[PDB]
Amino acid sequence: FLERMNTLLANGEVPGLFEGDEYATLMTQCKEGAQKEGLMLDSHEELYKWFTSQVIRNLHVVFTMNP
Amino acid sequence: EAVVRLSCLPAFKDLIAKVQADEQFGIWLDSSSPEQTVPYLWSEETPATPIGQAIHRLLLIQAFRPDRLLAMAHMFVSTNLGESFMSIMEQPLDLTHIVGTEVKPNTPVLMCSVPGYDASGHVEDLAAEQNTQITSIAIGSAEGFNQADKAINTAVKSGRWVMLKNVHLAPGWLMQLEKKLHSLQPHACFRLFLTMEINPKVPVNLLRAGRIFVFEPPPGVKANMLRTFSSIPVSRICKSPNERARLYFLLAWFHAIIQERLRYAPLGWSKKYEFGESDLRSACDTVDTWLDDTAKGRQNISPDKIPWSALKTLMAQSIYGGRVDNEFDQRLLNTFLERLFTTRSFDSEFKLACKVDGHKDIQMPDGIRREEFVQWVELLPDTQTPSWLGLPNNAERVLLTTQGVDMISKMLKMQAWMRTLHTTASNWLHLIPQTLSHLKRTVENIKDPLFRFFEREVKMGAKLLQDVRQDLADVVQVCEGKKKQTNYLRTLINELVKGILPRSWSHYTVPAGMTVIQWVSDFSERIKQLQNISLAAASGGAKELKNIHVCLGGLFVPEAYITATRQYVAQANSWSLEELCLEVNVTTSQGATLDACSFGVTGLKLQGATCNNNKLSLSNAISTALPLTQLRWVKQTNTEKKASVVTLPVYLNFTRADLIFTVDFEIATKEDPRSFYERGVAVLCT
Amino acid sequence: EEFLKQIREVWNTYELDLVNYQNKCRLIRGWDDLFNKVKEHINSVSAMKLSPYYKVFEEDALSWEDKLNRIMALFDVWIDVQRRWVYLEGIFTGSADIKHLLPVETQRFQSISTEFLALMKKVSKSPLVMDVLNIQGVQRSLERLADLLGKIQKALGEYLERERSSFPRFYFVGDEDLLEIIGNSKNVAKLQKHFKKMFAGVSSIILNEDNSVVLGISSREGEEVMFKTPVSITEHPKINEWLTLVEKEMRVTLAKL
Amino acid sequence: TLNVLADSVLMEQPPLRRRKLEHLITELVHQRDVTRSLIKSKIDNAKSFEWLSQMRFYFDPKQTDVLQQLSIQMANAKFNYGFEYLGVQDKLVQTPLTDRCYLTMTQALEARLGGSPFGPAGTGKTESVKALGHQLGRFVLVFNCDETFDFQAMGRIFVGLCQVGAWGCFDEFNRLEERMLSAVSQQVQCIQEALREHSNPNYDKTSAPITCELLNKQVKVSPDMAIFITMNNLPDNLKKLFRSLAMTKPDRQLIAQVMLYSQGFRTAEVLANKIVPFFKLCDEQLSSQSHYDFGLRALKSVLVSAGNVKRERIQKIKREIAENLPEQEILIQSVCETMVPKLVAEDIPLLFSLLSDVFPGVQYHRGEMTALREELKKVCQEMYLTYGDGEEVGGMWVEKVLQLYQITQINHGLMMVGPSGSGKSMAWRVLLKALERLEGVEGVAHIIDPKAISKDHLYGTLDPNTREWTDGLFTHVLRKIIDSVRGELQKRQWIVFDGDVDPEWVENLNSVLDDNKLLTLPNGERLSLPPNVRIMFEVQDLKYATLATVSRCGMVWFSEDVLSTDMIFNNFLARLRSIPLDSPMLQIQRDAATIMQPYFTSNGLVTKALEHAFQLEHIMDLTRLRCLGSLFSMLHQACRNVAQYNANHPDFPMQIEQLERYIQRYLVYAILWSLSGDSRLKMRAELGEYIRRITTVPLPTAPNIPIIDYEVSISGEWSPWQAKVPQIEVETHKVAAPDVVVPTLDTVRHEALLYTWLAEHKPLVLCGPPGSGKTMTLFSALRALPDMEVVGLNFSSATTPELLLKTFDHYCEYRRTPNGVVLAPVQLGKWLVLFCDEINLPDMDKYGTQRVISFIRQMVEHGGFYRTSDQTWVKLERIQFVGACNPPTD
Ligand SMILES: Nc1ncnc2c1ncn2[C@@H]1O[C@H](COP(=O)(O)OP(=O)(O)NP(=O)(O)O)[C@@H](O)[C@H]1O
Ligand SMILES: Nc1ncnc2c1ncn2[C@@H]1O[C@H](COP(=O)(O)OP(=O)(O)OP(=O)(O)O)[C@@H](O)[C@H]1O
Ligand SMILES: Nc1ncnc2c1ncn2[C@@H]1O[C@H](COP(=O)(O)OP(=O)(O)O)[C@@H](O)[C@H]1O
Repeated sequence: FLERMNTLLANGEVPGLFEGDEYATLMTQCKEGAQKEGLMLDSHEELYKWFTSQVIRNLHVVFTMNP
Repeated sequence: EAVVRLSCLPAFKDLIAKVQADEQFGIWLDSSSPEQTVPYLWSEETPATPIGQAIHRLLLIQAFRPDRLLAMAHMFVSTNLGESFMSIMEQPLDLTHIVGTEVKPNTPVLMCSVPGYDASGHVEDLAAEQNTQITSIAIGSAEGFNQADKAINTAVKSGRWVMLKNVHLAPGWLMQLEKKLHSLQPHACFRLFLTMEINPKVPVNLLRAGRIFVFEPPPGVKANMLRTFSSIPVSRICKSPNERARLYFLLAWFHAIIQERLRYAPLGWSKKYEFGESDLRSACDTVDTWLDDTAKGRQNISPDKIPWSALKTLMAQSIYGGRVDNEFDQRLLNTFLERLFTTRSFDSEFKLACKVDGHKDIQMPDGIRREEFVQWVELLPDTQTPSWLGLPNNAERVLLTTQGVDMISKMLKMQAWMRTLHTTASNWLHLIPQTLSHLKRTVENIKDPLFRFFEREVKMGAKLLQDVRQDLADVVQVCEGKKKQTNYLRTLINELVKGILPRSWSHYTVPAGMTVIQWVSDFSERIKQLQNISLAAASGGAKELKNIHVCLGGLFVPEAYITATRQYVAQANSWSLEELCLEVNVTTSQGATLDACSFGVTGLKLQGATCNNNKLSLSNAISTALPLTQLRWVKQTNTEKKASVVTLPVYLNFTRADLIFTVDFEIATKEDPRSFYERGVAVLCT
Repeated sequence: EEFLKQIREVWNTYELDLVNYQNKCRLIRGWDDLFNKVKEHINSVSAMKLSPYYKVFEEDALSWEDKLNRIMALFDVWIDVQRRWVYLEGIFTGSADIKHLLPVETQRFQSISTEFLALMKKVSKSPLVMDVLNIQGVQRSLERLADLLGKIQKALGEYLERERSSFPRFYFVGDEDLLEIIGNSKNVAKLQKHFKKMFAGVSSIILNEDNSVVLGISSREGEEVMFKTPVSITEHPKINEWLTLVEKEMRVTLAKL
Repeated sequence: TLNVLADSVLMEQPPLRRRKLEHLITELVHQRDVTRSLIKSKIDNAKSFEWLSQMRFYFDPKQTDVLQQLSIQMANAKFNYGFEYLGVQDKLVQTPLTDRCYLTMTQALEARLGGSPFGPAGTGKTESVKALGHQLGRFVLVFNCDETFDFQAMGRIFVGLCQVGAWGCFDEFNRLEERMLSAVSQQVQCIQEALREHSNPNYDKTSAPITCELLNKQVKVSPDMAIFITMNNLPDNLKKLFRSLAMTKPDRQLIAQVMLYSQGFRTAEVLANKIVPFFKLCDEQLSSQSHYDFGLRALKSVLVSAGNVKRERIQKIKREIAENLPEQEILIQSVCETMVPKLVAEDIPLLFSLLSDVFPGVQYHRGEMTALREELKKVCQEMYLTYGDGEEVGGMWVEKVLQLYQITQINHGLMMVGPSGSGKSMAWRVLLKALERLEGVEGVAHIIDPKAISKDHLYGTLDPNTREWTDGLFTHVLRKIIDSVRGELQKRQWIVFDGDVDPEWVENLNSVLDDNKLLTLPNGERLSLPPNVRIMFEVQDLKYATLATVSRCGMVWFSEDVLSTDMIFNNFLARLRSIPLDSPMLQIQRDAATIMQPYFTSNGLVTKALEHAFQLEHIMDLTRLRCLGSLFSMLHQACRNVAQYNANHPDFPMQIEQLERYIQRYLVYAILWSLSGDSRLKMRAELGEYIRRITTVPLPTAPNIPIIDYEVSISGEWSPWQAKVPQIEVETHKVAAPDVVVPTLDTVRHEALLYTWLAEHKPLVLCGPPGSGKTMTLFSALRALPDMEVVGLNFSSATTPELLLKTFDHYCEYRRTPNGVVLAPVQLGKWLVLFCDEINLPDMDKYGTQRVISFIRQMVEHGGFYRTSDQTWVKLERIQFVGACNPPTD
């Protein structure tokens, strides 16, 4: 459950989550979001980079412990 | 030491002058029952209550003559909670009232017996007197479970009782029975009895939900022999040549001996062997078969024609001897069998036991039929000393002493810890020496076996000392909470507060049930000895190692010391190890000079005998310390040892569980080696 | 509502995977995935049956639960029929002597296999799960398949117990080993790998040139004991009778030696 | 008769007749001992128990029934010989303990009880039971409890024991699991109750068959069967049904004497009296290791080997009566040949001291083997290795190679064990090529990592429904070898199992390592290992291997003492002088090696610096080969830098004086950055002071700045790193950006180190505390290079080599056109560098190893790996690994 938080914290993405049809669907919704923001299909790796940047500027995960 | 410890109390500060001034204290020490008349020794400013007098006398008995402590213990209760408190316990258990009232039909009655005993007789006889039937059932077989189920259902529906024998073989089904019994039982007269053996596999819930009854076999040779004769059917004894009956008596007597010697586990049998009813039945079958084979007809057969060799060999190597592992217990069993089973046993002058109570002897009955032997059994006097079994009379005293400390342990086992843990750890750190270094591993004189052996000893001793000191420092740091506490340290602190030595600390052999305080004291002694060894090696080298009076008890692996000594003697003069045999000479001087082959050993303690001029003699007093033992390795001359020597074992601690080696001691001409064998004379390293 | 659509499209586009088995049929692979999907769908149907908005989709949820229950009840029998069918196919087709020893059971298995192969061709022609479920009398046929296979398996077990009783030393070898022993009776080469399990020191049998008479026995290290009166397999064709004769003659020749 | 047998056994006999002779000698010795003393002690009656106790045989051939012809009587117990053929079995030496065991066992059997020979393991309880069963000619089955137990076979086995009338002995009953033990005890109780009721005094004439309840059915119980339960207590069910017997101390002094007499030795008594205490001393004085075995079985093996050696010496003398041999010399030589290879280097002087103590004045001379010791020299010279004889540099390693050859000849299933950094792989590689050059038989070695693949991939899997068997790596290799479609027979095939050993992946390997040489696959197929195939276990510690696998394999122990530092230095210098880092480059390498030769001596600067760096504190455990290899790589980079400078200056190239200064300064710089290059600043400073104290090469004259902060320039002078630190001005919008790398002292020093260690493609791990910029520095250095493509893998706590495999599938491709399958990046000319942060974080399994770490080790050391798709060895090119991880103490 942990060390997946650490990677998205140090970089902003977890590369192991997206593969195959999941990666293709993520690519599709990424290009749709690019159209919404005014961008285009461009490159698939570039769309993944756009997804990563949007995650690092938008996502804020909050996680709680007891001392 | 006991007086020194007791004088720490303010009421006993003048104990030393009190004991010196009194002159009847010496005769009081040797009295049969010191607890009856304890001299007024404690110093008190005001007269004390009788309970206080009992407490002070109990303390004195713990100091002087601890063996009577249990007896004194009884007196204390009688002086506090009233006389005849345990008197009902001595009276035979009248459990008919217990099964009538005070026991609900819901609560089962469990009858737990010591292994080798049966409890169904009492309940069966009470059923006979209370004219209520019981469906007695054995739970050995698979059909036994369903049979018990239908029987208990029928009896709870009608109002009868049920029996379930040897239920310790079905623990899970016992739990199921407890769950089933937890339901309401409509009838009130229904009673469920669980005859059973004391075994830890059984459920705790059943024990909690039922009334437990502990049954023991009564101690005494007479009681054991009567039980054996009652167990054997009469027809077996009164059949074939009449001598059979006598033989059975002999067997019975023998059995009783090797059972009653079991209660004295360290002195008399080394370990706690089973020697149960199965061995007795096998011996009975062997005697029956061999008597039938030798004497075809019913006519009486001459005592010399009895196959004595067959019985002796079969009951020394197949029955009663299969479970015997070490050589010396086998030798003792052979001595017993040869003493009893011989053609002399059929004479009127045969002595089953000699030296009993100093001069009295157990004369063998002059009988031919079973009834006379049974009558002789019933006429045995109650004053049965351990001298009947061949043990010295003081063994009983020793046994009582053991029970005494066990009792204390139980009181300790059944009785804010940071402060006391700190003070104990600090005291131990002040007690345990700081550090010894590996001043070893010299290229020159590596060939000396003692050098290598002491290198290994010093290495592993310093290693384990560093480990113990590190753990103790960790405990010190945590008791103030100056650092965190880990799982290993949690286990260590729990084991320390419970008073059991840590498992991570015991890297060498240890007596069972040893307290941490005694363990660390022996640690300090061993570290002092190893530091002396290192100092001698540094000062003189490898030569000085030979001329050291090393104690075997302190050394962690004494057999390795003996091996290294053998190698050292073999290397000098260029001998091979097979040709070196060990010779022990007891020297009075603690620092007597050693020749090229003698090595000094101190701390050896002889039990049951005293040595003078390398000659042994039997004595009542135990733990006769040997002044100095010279171990010599001489070239074997290939001769047969004379009949005036004994091969005494050398155990390491008082619990005779591990054997180090054997010593050939010459005995005085008056005694015989058989008496040495039966009395359990031995040498202890500690 | 959307989850119902997801379930509908999942089970309307689901296809049964088929893998070839010895160029005989195309058998179903992916039992674990299908079972997990069915169990998850059933649990979710029961879960949203508990929902407050369930009254709107009550009839659709009930119909879909009925469909899922039918699918589960079919496939839990289909997997058992599969495992049994491959087991009996392996044992009745890997040997040639199995026909003689159990002829009526072999005929029953031939019938059950013909029916199963017809069903397998039918499902192969339409691998969709809804099409498979809609085929006429699939559950009844599966029940008959399973019960006949269970009965023939019990008969096979009884026959193996009878063979064990006839020759006690067969109790040491396993069920598979004993099956290979009886099935490969004609070729003694496959028998010699089991002789080290039944007998004590015997590791092979020295036979005639045509493997007709058992000339003697041979231990593991090559020591040979020659029977004084050789036992003929051609006269006692049954494996148990001539094996018992071998053991008895071995004891007799040992005594004579 | 004994004299005739002893004369005959000395000659040459076929092995079967040899075994018959030894059995006859043992039985005749026992008979002589019985008659000489136990019967000649004034005994004159045939009914005296001194004679009835001995195992008597009575033959009545007139009886028609075969089972009734021979009667075996002992004490009052009578049995009929079962006449079950036993082949040729090992006969036990009848020690007095064995006689007592026989007496008690037949006494128990007569009373229809069972036998419980309890005692410590290794006293021969199961062997004694088997010998008793074979004496009466009964089939005996031994149910080993070493987790090879089950209900389904055990129930029917009990039914068979009841039916046919065989014997059943349990090797160690106490080791069974509690429920297993209880159920087996229930079945044993049923069987033994049936046996007990079979001899009812009122029902002695058994009219109705004696029956018992097993497998939920009635089973007839034959009167001749029995159950023996060997222990190490008995269950409460069986306490009243079994007779116990203590077998604690077997009489080794008599076993050794009897076997040495059977082997032909004429002084067996003295040799036994020497060799039993000697093995006791070997067990006690010597250090404790898992693989040592000084029990009775080892003594028996040593004695039979000594007999073989004496017979071979007799044959050699004859081809060139003969009873003047030094039998003690033969015994000690056999002991050495059997025990020295599996001894640690520390214990060898201890073993020889014990041998001198017990065998005084008897010396051991090893075999010369000058025929192969010359091919070893040639192969070592051709591999740029170091070879030496005896006390010379190389004696220990060559002796280890000779011992490996000896154990290879003796048996298959070798096990080379030694701490990481010893000459293990090189030893067997050199042995293989030397054998191929000597005998003319081509040697082929298959290197397999058992942990790189799962057990299913290693051995094959069966389809759960399709019932189709697909073979794994080892199974496919064995099948390919046995099929000989190419001619792998007549070629020495060595399946070396590089890696560690755990009781999981070797479960099917016990059946082939032992004398069976048979691999049993789950599908039913059986494979026989051909005689020209040896399976080697190249392991490191042998701490998580069961005794069953260890005892089945001959062993050679490779201590770190074997591979001395001079060996490593000589090999490095030879490779520098011979192998180019790519002729002018070779000339530069030779000049550099000539310059640094004085420092790479026995007591040179490098050795002293190493002995110092060992005492320091390092974040990871120091290994001699790790620092030595990093140093060698950095010197290779120094030579490359010299070549590059010469290329940049076509006129006036590097001169001898300037090259000498540059090489001496670079050597100190490389010692500083290789030894203690993974430590704190204080440790680096301490090592700098120490090397300053010893060395004579010029050092930076500044007494304030530690030398570690300095560097060596191409001109041959010490220059500060601070002068090479540039001043950068990042854009305002890019302050504290994820990718901005402001240069600093660390950023440039580690940059130079990274370039140096990536020139040789050596994988490296940037271990440092969290937040130190390890990944940032690594990415900057990697992406600064134009021909390097970087892929970042975050190793999670559940990371498996499947993540790696997916990585090469996504980024690389398989190409068949070379000699073997090649895994190469899709981009041409681009060296794919696999980034692995948190490389140590993946979890160790139950047996103290990491799966992905072992995969990386295999793919780095060998250059490739086996793919499970078709079980073939793909070779990696244009692929590097770079790692990063937090300190292990975290
Ligand atoms: N030379 C440098 N140039 C630029 N930024 C640097 C430099 N050294 C350190 N930093 C910064 O220091 C921080 C180091 O964090 P980071 O780059 O994530 O290293 P890290 O190895 O991933 N830490 P961790 O993975 O948890 O062990 C980042 O904010 C870097 O930008
Ligand atoms: N004479 C020599 N014999 C053996 N190795 C030598 C010799 N001279 C130098 N060496 C070096 O010693 C090393 C031997 O390593 P080897 O392959 O034997 O290790 P390994 O035990 O298989 O590895 P690991 O440490 O992973 O277990 C090599 O670096 C080799 O170059
Ligand atoms: N009396 C004996 N004479 C000769 N060899 C013996 C004797 N007892 C044991 N051995 C040897 O000891 C070895 C191991 O004994 P084993 O039966 O495995 O011990 P355990 O009973 O603990 O399993 C056997 O190979 C056997 O040859």
